[PDB]
Amino acid sequence: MAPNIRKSHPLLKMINNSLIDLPAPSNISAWWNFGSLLAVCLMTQILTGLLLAMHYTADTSLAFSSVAHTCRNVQYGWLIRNLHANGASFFFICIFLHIGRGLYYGSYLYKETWNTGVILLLTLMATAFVGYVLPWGQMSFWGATVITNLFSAIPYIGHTLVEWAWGGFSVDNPTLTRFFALHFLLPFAIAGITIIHLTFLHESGSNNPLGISSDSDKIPFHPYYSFKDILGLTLMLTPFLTLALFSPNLLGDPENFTPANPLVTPPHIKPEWYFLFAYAILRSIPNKLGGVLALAASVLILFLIPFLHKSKQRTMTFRPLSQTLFWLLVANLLILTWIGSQPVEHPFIIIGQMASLSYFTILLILFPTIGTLENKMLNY
Amino acid sequence: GRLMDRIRKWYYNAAGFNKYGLMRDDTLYEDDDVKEALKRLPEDLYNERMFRIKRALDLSLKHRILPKEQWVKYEEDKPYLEPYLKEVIRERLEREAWNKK
Amino acid sequence: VEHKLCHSFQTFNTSYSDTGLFGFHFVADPLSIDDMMFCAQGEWMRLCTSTTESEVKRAKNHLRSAMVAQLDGTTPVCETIGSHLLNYGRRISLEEWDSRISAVDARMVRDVCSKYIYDKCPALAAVGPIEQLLDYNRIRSGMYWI
Amino acid sequence: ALLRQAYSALFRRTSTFALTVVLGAVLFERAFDQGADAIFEHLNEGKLWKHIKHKYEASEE
Amino acid sequence: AEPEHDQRKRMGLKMLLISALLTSLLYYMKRHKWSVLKSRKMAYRPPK
Ligand code: HEM
Ligand code: HEM
Ligand SMILES: CO/C=C(/C(=O)OC)c1ccccc1COc1nc2ccc(C)cc2nc1C(F)(F)F
Ligand SMILES: CCCCCCCCO[C@@H]1O[C@H](CO)[C@@H](O)[C@H](O)[C@H]1O
Repeated sequence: MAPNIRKSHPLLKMINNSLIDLPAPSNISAWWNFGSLLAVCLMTQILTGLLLAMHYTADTSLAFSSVAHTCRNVQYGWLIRNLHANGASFFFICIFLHIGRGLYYGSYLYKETWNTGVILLLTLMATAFVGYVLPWGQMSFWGATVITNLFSAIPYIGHTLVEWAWGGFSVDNPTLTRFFALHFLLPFAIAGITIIHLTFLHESGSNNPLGISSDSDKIPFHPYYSFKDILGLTLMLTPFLTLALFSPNLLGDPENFTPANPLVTPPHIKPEWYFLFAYAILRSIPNKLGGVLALAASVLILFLIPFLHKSKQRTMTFRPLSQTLFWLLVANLLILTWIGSQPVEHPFIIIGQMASLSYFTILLILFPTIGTLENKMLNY
Repeated sequence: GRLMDRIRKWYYNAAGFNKYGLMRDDTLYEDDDVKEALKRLPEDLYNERMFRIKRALDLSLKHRILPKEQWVKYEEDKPYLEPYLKEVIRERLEREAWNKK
Repeated sequence: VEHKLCHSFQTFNTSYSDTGLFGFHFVADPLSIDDMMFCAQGEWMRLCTSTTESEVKRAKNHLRSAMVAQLDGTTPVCETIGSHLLNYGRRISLEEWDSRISAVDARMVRDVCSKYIYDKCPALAAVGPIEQLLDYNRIRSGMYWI
Repeated sequence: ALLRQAYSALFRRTSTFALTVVLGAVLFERAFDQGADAIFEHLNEGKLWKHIKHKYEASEE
Repeated sequence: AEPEHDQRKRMGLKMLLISALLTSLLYYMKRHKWSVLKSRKMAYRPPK
């Protein structure tokens, strides 16, 4: 047997070996706080989602009103609804920084942890996609219509997969009910895979800002990082709540306060902020199929980063050239975001094609190149 | 002329690891060759490197750096590991080539 | 013994004129430092919170035999006199000591140990292959809650 | 010396510490709520139903 | 369009105060624990 029941117990040993005695680098910065936030966020989305699902009705004649009934009649239903929709945003803000950090500090060298990370991203994106359709407003319907319609651009198997996915000839009730089911389901898969994510991670342990072995200076996750993570939570949570409670409709499209109508196409069909950059890249390539492929790759490109690392150093902490290139990339993304919210007209169309072009260029050409160049400047 | 030398010393300073007291070699990502190279280091060089690293990690956690005086100078950076690393790679390639044909 | 925690350990109450050090010292293999420290601090907390009259009864008998053993020969009796005068300004006989010792009971030990041990910031010295023992903070939390 | 007193009476034993947190919460709630509503209402003098209520509450028809 | 308007703002107010209060306290706590590492000093003493 073992003296303390935290080491021997098949369950308390688990809570312990991953949240209490777990060896963590003594110097990980606040950019290492997002993993826990992502987790907490996930548990939060699930809780508020269940609460909402208990008053929802997956039917085209009742969806829009069931949500209105929830906000108007359910005790604190409005608050739960606010937290859920805005929670999805927080979720993405957190996930984008999580990724950024990983790109900057070369965490992707932990390939399995990284590849499962990508799968989590995709699952989260599909989840928000189906979830967005549920209130059944105008943007819910046209977003669903426009996007799922891209698959018919695939060869042969296309025109089919679409009418199979819709369960009919157009986005209609059968599509709605199957979307509720998927939205209710995917989050659990996310939780599932998140477990796998943390398992692979624990093999190696966390990376750290200098990118050098932290074996000479490890510290117990608790109280160091439990306190640091809890603080990081409250710090983020304040703006989340502030924006949520004081400017509820800041992020939302007003076109969604109008019940879906198949006979009235909205003037400007655009996604929530977190999908804008991808929308921009989608529209950058005029040709239904090539635009689809460009969108696909805009995210699937993440599976390649691990292979385009040429530097002899792990992070960018000591690589000034890569740093600016990195911030160029970040700024490249605000631009695509902005473009994604603008109509398809000059000068936006060309600015858009450029930003897309630069996006893939920076990741596939410049980064690997500058890394090589940098090794020679260190005489390596 | 001295172009390459000016560039090199420029980058070296731009990089900034010397501000933590790290030697260029202390910053190498530990892939397999480097892992092996380190195992071949003499006890003293190994322990000196170990302290330098633990020292940088402590500065990093503190969000501080070394006093300008203590920064490693470009021409005083001892490339202690490069000789070993180059050999480890020399051997590996030999084995690799030999196992093909 | 059960878990092979250490090669040895000892408690000590090193007194001085105006201060002192009350602690313990152990020697153990690199991979059992944690558990030993854990079990040790454990026993300290047991002292402040649950000492039994059975434990004290025996402790006193062990302490009596110990004080008598410090007077086995002329050199050790001389050492006692030299120190007693120098530290207590007089000599304290075995007859007096024993009286003091007999006065101690569970209740008393708990209160005295709580007074000097419970929730205090200890001093720690570690030498050798000490990687498995870690964080003052963790050691500090070991100073409270039985 | 409250810090000293508080530490010996409230923060010493984990048992009294938790008991303190509870009564602390109980008292803090009651107080924080009143003060909060008081601030909110004062900031909105005459706009709430509470205010204009007298005009139709048994004072009409 | 939004009957909760007033309650929503009354809450936002309470959320802010508690948010300020808590973020503060947790900041101290975090700093207090980390103080052990922030002030820590070390030296290299080879048998040289
Ligand atoms: C459901 C979403 C996700 C959750 C719950 C999650 C959770 C975690 C947690 C808790 C950590 C450890 C602490 C930290 O460093 O932040 C972690 C680390 C990591 N995650 Fe994620 N993650 C998510 C998505 C992703 C994504 C999208 C990527 C990248 C494509 C990713 C890449 C990584 C990597 C590489 C690490 C290593 C960090 C390091 O030590 O350098 N994760 N993640
Ligand atoms: C990874 C977690 C999740 C994400 C990213 C997420 C995201 C979303 C999004 C973006 C919407 C639309 C919000 C809006 O009205 O603008 C939504 C709505 C909804 N979600 Fe989720 N959700 C998640 C998990 C869940 C879970 C677990 C359930 C069910 C147990 C759930 C139930 C619902 C319901 C009922 C709606 C419709 C009512 C409404 O529009 O507010 N969600 N979700
Ligand atoms: C049911 O449609 C839901 C949309 C949404 O914003 O969800 C939060 C929405 C609304 C209007 C226009 C477009 C969308 C969805 O857009 C996307 N939705 C995507 C969903 C999953 C993945 C992997 C990529 C996606 N890319 C996009 C892109 F913006 F690039 F078009
Ligand atoms: C960061 C966590 C902040 C939590 C803040 C809790 C304050 C919410 O408090 C709410 O205020 C309303 C208006 O008076 C009341 O009607 C609700 O019953 C009450 O729960």
